[PDB]
Amino acid sequence: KKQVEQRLEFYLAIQEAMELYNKD
Amino acid sequence: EITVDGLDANQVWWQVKLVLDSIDGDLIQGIQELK
Amino acid sequence: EFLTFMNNTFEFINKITEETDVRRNLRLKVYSVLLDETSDKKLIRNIREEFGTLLEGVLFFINSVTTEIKEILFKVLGNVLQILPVDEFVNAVLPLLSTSTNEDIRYHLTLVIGSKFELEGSEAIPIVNNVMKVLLDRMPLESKSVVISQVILNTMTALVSKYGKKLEGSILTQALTLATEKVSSDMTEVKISSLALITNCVQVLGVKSIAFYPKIVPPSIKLFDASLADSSNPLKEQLQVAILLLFAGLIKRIPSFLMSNILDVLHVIYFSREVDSSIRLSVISLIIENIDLKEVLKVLFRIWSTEIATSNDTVAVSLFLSTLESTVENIDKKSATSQSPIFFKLLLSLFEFRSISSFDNNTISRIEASVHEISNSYVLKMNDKVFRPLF
Amino acid sequence: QTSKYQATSVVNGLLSNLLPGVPKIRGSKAQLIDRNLKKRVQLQNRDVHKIKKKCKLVKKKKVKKHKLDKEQLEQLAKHQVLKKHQHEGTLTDHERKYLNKLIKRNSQNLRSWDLEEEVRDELEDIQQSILKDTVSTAN
RNA sequence: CCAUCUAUAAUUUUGAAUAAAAAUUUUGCCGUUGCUAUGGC
Repeated sequence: KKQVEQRLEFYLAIQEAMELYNKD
Repeated sequence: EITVDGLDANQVWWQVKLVLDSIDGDLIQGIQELK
Repeated sequence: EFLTFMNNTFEFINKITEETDVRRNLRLKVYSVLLDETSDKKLIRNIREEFGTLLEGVLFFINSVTTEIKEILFKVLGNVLQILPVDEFVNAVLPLLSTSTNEDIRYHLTLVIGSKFELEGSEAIPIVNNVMKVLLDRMPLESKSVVISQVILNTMTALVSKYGKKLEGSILTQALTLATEKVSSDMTEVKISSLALITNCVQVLGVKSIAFYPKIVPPSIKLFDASLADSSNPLKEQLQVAILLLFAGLIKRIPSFLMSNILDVLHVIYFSREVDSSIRLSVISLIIENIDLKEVLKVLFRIWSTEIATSNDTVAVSLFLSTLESTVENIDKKSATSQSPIFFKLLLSLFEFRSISSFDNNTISRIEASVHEISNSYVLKMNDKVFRPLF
Repeated sequence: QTSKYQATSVVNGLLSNLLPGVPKIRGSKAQLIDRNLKKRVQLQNRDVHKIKKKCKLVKKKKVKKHKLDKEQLEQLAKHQVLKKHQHEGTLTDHERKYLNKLIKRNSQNLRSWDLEEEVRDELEDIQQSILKDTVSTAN
């Protein structure tokens, strides 16, 4: 059964500018 | 308008060449109507 | 305690504004009033006025905010911007720019105006003329603030880039006049944005920008010389690219007029140390395919003797070789014969490069190798009559 | 920081417009000479025209999708303006024409289920014959 | 392929020093164990 288990496993732009200004 | 201020002789000619080439076609058509 | 309630409070405002039915959605209710002809005009004006206060209110918090609550305010902001159409959003916000007294809010407001036009079409042409006029009128006022001064220029650059030709001619000419004055601004950011606006404006106007030609190229060349001296400038790379892309823009739009000042263009390309070689080599290929090869060959001799020969810069020498080999492989048979005395005069200088070169043996051998292959190409593609005296 | 970001964004915008394939902003000297010379031919062979087409298409889809959203959304609100106007008897001349068209549209469709007049001629006669014998009522 | 010429690395002079400068010439991945060696896939 363990062998079968291994087989089973094997098969906004403004947002960025807005945050940067707050850092300054 | 043909801009002459601060432009060398060659640049002025290019403005003339574009204007005169375009105006020629209409002018040739105009003389044909009269002739 | 206090902060947790605010986190919940903006979640509460987000829930109502969220566009998760005609009666439920705030956006659809707004459209119905606008579409409904019988709706009183005064009622419409209230909708515009209320939104402006609403938009300013959310921006005030975002400006003065907490990571999770910062995200939520943007969720609220995203819902707010979509409440009403572009037609009314411009009418309700552009007046607010002058009204707003905070530099941060004005900076926020300019960005959102640009974003609304990112996904619009030709239906917004009459609107954009109104927007451009307001931005032009404010530009003298925000000369004090660098960030707002630069952002307004960037938004104008985008608006001119997108359906710029369709815009009325007066704004385009007025925009170009504005940029040329601001190229002299001491702030490097204003120089970069001003150069970008000139490139797009010159692209739209084409030959009609020739009246401004004395105010674009001669100042730009002088700007480049100052750029080399100030190597400590944190934006040196962006500035040098901006000057280069300006020439690339007008090399494609006004080749004949730039034909006279082509020597200074090549001076910028070779000695622009900060710019990557790929950028410099690409803008070179524009010169060959757009500007007459006869003048390039004539200029290539003067630039070599004056600057490149004594430069002792590997990138400058390699770029010079790339130009020369491109011209000879593209120059016409008639053109090659006419300019034969100039090229051979250049060739003799190249053969003598070993005497004055400070490089090691391998480089000079490699440089001479390329000099000989281009010479054979150029000596071929001629006739006996022209070559016999030269030999 | 924003000053740096805003400056880079503008310059990167120009690079795409004018020099598409060129990348964006973010040893022995003899070797350096050769690499630049090799870069010349490689850049010359790049299919820049293909790159412009991809940028055009991705932008076109976004605009087209957004345009449909406005067209789809305004149709909803247009219908609700009709709903309130007809209820309150505020029906305009244009509004009264759209509804009249719907009467024609719906009535036209129901004609298909109504069937042709010719078949009703024979069907009616058959119906009478079946009815008369079943219902009787002669007595 | 060989030779040559470069590149990389080491000793040395001015040098507090950086610096230039002549000059010369154990694993694909994951552990444990030392300051090296061997356990799993």
